[PDB]
Amino acid sequence: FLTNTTYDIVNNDTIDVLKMKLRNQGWPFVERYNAVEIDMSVEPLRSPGQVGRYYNPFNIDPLTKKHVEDRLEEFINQVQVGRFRNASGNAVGTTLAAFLR
Amino acid sequence: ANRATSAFLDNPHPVGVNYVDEGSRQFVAVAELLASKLIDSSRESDESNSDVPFVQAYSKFADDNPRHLRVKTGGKMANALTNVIRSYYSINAPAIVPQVEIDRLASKATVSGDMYNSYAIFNSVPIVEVLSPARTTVSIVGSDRADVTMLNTGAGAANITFNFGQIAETVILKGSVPFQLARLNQPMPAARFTYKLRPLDGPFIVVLPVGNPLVISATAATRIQVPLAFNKALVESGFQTAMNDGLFDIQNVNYYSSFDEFIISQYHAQDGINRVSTCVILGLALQAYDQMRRALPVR
Amino acid sequence: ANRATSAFLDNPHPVGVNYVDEGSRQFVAVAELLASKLIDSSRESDESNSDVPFVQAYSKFADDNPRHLRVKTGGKMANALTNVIRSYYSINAPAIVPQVEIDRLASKATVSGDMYNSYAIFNSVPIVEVLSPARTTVSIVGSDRADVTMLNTGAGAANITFNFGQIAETVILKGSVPFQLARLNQPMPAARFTYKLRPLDGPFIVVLPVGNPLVISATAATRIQVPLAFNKALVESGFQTAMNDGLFDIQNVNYYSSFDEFIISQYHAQDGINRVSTCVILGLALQAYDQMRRALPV
Amino acid sequence: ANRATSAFLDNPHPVGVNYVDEGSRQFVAVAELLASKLIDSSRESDESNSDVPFVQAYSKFADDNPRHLRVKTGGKMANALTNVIRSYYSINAPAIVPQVEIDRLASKATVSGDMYNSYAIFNSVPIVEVLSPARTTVSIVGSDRADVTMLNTGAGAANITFNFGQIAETVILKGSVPFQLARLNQPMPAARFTYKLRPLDGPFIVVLPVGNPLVISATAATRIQVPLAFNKALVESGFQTAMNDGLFDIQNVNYYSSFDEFIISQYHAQDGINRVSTCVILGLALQAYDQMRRALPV
Amino acid sequence: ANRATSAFLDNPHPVGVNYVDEGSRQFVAVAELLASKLIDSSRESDESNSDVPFVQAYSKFADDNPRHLRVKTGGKMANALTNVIRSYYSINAPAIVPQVEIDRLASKATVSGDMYNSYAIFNSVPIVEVLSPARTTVSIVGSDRADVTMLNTGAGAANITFNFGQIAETVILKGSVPFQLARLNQPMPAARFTYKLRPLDGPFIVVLPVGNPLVISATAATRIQVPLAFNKALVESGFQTAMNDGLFDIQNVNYYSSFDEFIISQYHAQDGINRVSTCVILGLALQAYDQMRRALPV
Amino acid sequence: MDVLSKGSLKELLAHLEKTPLEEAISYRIGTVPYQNVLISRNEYYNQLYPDTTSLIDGVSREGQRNVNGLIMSIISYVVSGSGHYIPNIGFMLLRRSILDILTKHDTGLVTNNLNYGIIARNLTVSKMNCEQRKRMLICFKLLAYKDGNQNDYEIYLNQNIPLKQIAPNFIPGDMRTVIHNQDQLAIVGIPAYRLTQSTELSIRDDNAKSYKLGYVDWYNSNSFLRERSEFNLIRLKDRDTKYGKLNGW
Repeated sequence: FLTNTTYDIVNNDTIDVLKMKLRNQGWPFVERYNAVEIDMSVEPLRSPGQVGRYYNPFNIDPLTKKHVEDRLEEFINQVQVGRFRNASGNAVGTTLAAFLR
Repeated sequence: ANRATSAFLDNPHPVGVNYVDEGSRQFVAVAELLASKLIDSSRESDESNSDVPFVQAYSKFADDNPRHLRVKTGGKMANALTNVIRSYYSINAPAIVPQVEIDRLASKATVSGDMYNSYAIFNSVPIVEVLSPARTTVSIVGSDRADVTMLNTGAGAANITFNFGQIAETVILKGSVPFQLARLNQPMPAARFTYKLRPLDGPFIVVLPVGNPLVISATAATRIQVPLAFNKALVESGFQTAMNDGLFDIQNVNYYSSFDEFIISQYHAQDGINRVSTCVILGLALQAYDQMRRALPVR
Repeated sequence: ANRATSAFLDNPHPVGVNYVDEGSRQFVAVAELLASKLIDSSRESDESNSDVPFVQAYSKFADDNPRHLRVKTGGKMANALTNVIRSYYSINAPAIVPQVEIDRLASKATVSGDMYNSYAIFNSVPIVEVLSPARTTVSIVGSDRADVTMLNTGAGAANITFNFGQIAETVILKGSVPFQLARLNQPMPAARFTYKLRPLDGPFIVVLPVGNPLVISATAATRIQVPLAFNKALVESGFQTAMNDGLFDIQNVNYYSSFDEFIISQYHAQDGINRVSTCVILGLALQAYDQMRRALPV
Repeated sequence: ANRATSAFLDNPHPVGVNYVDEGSRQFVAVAELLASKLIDSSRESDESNSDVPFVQAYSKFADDNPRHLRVKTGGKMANALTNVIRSYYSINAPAIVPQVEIDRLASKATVSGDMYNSYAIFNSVPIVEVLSPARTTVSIVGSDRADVTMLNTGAGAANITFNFGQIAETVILKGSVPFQLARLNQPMPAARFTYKLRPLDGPFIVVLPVGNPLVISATAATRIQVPLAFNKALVESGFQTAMNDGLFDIQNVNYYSSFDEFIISQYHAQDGINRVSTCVILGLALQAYDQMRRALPV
Repeated sequence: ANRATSAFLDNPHPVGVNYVDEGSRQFVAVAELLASKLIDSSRESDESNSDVPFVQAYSKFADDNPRHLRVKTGGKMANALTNVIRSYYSINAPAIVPQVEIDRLASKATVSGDMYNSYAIFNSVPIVEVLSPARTTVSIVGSDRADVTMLNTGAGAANITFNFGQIAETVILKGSVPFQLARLNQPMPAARFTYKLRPLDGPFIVVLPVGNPLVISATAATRIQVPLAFNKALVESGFQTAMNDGLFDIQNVNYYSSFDEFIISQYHAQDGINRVSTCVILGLALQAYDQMRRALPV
Repeated sequence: MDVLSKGSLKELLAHLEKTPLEEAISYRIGTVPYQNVLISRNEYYNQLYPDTTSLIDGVSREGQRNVNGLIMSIISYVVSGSGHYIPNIGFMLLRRSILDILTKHDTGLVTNNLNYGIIARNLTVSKMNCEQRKRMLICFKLLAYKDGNQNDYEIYLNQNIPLKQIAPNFIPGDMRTVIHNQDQLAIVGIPAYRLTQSTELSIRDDNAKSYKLGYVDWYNSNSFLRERSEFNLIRLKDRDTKYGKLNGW
């Protein structure tokens, strides 16, 4: 969508090659973010207790009370001012940025 | 001439050359962080009269839920930490921990493997050599405080040469009676009780008069780069624990009374700059070991 | 007659007479409090993945936001704290930081300047003098644990006088072999391995029999009023760092193996009470120096 | 007869044969490009009053975000760059960087991997041999400018044979007093101060009159193919930094004052044409090492 | 015996003690940044026909608009930089620049003003002492490269002691002929052309056989902490300009051929740790002086 | 881990075709192979537990620089998951696949002098389990076919009765034999029994259980490839095919 290519052209490209193509065009969201494990305990009551762990939803760290990526605000501003399909698209960066916020 | 040297400086055995990369350094830091949570949870269990905080922390440390009738030892994490500690001490100790196990355990908690963030002060006194004339006797005892007893039986005053090495930063010399000390080819000063010395200044000459023996007490301080989580009290307690459990019982190795003696002895050997890096990781590992065993005891 | 004395008690140098007012005491108290948070913010930052706790702690301490590609010295607080430690040690050291700068840095936190609320135990042994007869040899080694080796080559037994001063609260005497000790003009008791004495009781007489030498090991405990934040482990580490960093290097000063030797020596000087008051403020500043320098090594 | 030779031309140790493929050559060039960006990121940070330029530069170089309280060492790229420098110097130095790690780092940026795009001029003067008769003494001092001192103690004038090798392009000879120099069979010209010679022309004969000693100063220029980004100022700084850091501390190797001496000595050794190719990659690796370590001193 | 020493290490004069605070160091850093923009503005004014880049650069530097018929002198900043440079060289030079002027000029740009970000390598060789027997002659020439000429007229081989100080990190010795070198009281190895030594190892003994003279060429590398903007080429050029412009003519000051040997000579004096801090600030001031004077001559 | 998971001859040879030699070689110093050592097993005993280190442990060891060490490093990678420390082999050899080294003359490595009995003894064939011995015998057959030493391979099997019974049946030049083969060569896999997070006494058993527990985590990790759910997202070149043939077979 953003680099003006087709699936067949980029079929054999690796992840690092794909990351370079998007980053040069101005797209920063090219990384997976690990979730934060939240430790959980069930009080015993009649039965013996259980201890478990689960991922905090939406990749939000409870300690920082924010998303794991510390450059998210800078990344969204980068998309807002970016130009992606100048010849065949209009306001792609602004529309995508508004959705991200 | 007669030569006397400190006992703990003699023949430092080579340290291990394994588990010193970034991945292994992360595993040791992770183990230390998780061991601290284990000891705090056990305190919380005592105050809350509930085993939930301790079971909660033991599961993260050992990847297993504690079950009755089975002894709590720390799981696979304890097995890796104990065997890695042995490898750090001596090069003759085997390396038996796979790389897959180190990588898995290092991913349990997020932490840096940096071992040069901060510094610590070590008080072992390096006396590399004391050279004395024929008619004099010199005896050196002690490591934290070194007492050098000198007796002169000759007709005239004798000169004793003191070599404190090049690694220690400052050395403070206190005498039972006032005495004269000066550097090589320097006029002797008036008799004084105390001397503050820089070991890099060179060999030091002490005038030993004929008569009652003169005893010189030496204290030294040196700076070694350590991680911020380093705690000297915890490291020393772990060193004695590792000795009692017999993890340091390896062939052709030298035994030290304290971790302060061990790190200074390795520093003064050849290629000591490379040895001291391995010793720092061992100290952090011993801190994790000390906290792990105190949380999970065996009679 | 021969006289033997402890080495660390000899010739205590005069201490500084500046930065002992209420505003200056507040500055040291503020520095210790803000430096402690600096060392704790480093641990909390490592536990999480954010440098925010350290940035807040450093910004308060250094009055400047931390930046990469900079040494992170510590700002004006680090400079002011370093200079006051120099002034405390000796009266010869100049007083550089102005009183206006001290007051401005003291307003960063609201803490009391009281330095004598709590107490601490110091274990240096003050053997002021040991008087021995003609045919006896006496040697004193050590400060934390003082070992006195005495040998009698005379025909008969000799009496040796021990003077421990008047500041120490208790002194425990342990011998290699059981020995007899009693106060002046008092009967000697049966031989005992250990003695507990109050130095204020008076000079003590030890019977030295003819034969193998007798070694007496002395341990003492003196209580000194200090702030509640006082920590002996942190103070001693800062003392070594202070000497290693070369801010105690002034003409005509005496050097010591530890802060404990420094404070007991000043207590036994002429104006002991006044000297100790300044040294306690130096101890708290050294405690702040240790915590600040371990977080920000330059 | 006596033989005199330059000190730096004696026994060039073998150089490494690893990390010389196209994939590893891209890694060195990529490391140089990214290490440069760290240096310029410092200036851009001052202009913008923000650390954003440095964060982008360091994140690309190290693959982790910069964090306070963590010593910035450069990440995996710095470790790989240090080890390949070790392997280039000596053939016995182990190669411990996996190829998959080299390929991953080389993909961080796109660069021209050609190490023969450009050339550089090297100033070390090769004096392979100076042949002198029995009654004359010859001494050679210097590498950038070689001063050859010859003294004639015999009765008659002597002929001294100079051999400048075959690699050097031009050699300029200057004398304290005018002297005569010619080829092997060419007639002697009138005495003059300076001579310009082609080393491939042949051995050169210099007449040495009896009397005061004659000193000849030699200057040479050599052309070696190098990548276009090559900078002699940065390579020399990196060479000194690597020697001090102990990167070259390995048994059975030679040591040189400058990278100029090292590359010329290997050129004149057996199999010199394929040795200088490895030394050029070492120079670009040392250029990256200098820039990276100055930005991130450890 | 006989003793020889390097000429440039003899009698280093005291340096100034003014303008060494944090604010003054910020002024030196600001001047370097703004002076660099003046030189860069000329090239930008060539790519684009406009003179806007130079007018902007000069207006920030001199606080006035450049005029066609008026000489461009640099304004108040040029006068402050020249007078501040004089103060660093000697303690007898007056300090006449008001602090309120220094603080005002330091606010023109936001720079770290920090002096210990990075390092640099200095090539002066500190031959502190060469001790020779009675029947030998030793001569030392050169500072960047030192050639020591030794001749033995005695009956047997002579031992010569070399002392390189404790500051330098590495010293490389190359001889005209192979020679023997070892530490004090150590067995002597086989003769070889080059030696790599650590000056802290100790005094070095050289065997001098009877016969033809032996010349040892010495090169040393020393690491000194400097700002990240430090550039050795600009500092050396600025050092020569200041000497020609008369900034360094004060009574009872030593003179040096290069800034390299000036900083090394001060480093080998007593309290050399403190002297180098002042000298580094002088280097950045000289770097600013060179760029400003080349852009605005006279 | 990935090499230990392969359970059929077709998968094992396919993995070796795509795996370079540098994966077999390890760049960690390790320790000397044959030593009587005392290790710590606190779950079972208070005293130190004697054991002997070996080359088929899961931890890297120091290896001889000769060709014998290179082949012995390849087999240890196949049967134990880790290789040995043989540095400075060279770019040309390290970039080749493991199958190319074992089967092709164009690599430039000469291995016709190798003795299968000495290699087996140095690898401690007595300590190997059934799957480990089958995997090593596959390596021997590929080497024998490369060097034209088929007769020597058969005689070595005749001397060792247990090895003959478990010897895999495939011709190293024909792909039809590999497809038909049904021998189970998996060392790690999904366990039918109860697998617990408990230590083992010996070095080999403890290191093997680490791979077994790691494989379970790898199986549920995002790195694992689930053919049933994501077959279309796989690239066509490396997609599973019924008519899959090794080059030259």
